[PDB]
Amino acid sequence: LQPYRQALLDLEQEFLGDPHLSISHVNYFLDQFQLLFPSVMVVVEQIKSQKIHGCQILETVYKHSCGGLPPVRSALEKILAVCHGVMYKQLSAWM
Amino acid sequence: INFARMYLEQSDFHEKDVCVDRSSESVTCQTFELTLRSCLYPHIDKQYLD
Repeated sequence: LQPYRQALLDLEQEFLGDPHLSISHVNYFLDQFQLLFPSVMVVVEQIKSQKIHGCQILETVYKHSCGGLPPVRSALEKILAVCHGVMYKQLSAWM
Repeated sequence: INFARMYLEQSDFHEKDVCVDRSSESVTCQTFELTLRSCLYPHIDKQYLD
């Protein structure tokens, strides 16, 4: 959500810069997140509903990480990388 | 010496941290208990032994 927040701040600055800009410019600029966010929201709702716990959550994310949306794929890759970093920390402690 | 202290040493009195940030090597930073055991507890055990 940090990149989304950054995009929102940039949009706010741009709209402050030009009083002739319309909401259509925001709708264009924000459409990438308008496509990205719904899939992640569905994934989060699924995670909540299935009560995925511990590393079993990681397996579900991996299954979801295999999605077809390239931007969703990249986002899930970032999330998976973070989860794998945590897993690797635990694995380091064990090993 | 007296005048130095009252005027010159008074004038020249321009006599105006444990970085416990895990961010650098968090992966390499020991656990709080492990860090304690390795930095404090070994020293405490040494002093106790002595």
